[PDB]
Amino acid sequence: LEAEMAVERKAVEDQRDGELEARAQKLEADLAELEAEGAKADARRKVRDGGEREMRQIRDRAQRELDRLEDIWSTFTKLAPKQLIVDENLYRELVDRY
Repeated sequence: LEAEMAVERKAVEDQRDGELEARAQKLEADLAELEAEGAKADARRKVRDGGEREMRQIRDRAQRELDRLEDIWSTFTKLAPKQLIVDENLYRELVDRY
């Protein structure tokens, strides 16, 4: 069980890393395209802030997925009778996956 869901964790963290790398590459390409234009300092700061906030939001969503899966891991390992799952989404994920 540890082996199978360790490879499962490898797969989820790998798709998370792939999403992060793809988004980072897209943002880097956009930033380089902007730098090619050599816009004003005000425009440079505006676009840099926009891209930084977009990357922060992407990382926040990735961390949301990661902590969702970490809660899944804790609930499955720390699984015993007489336990409650208030959020039906969590239980649906558990049953559909495991």
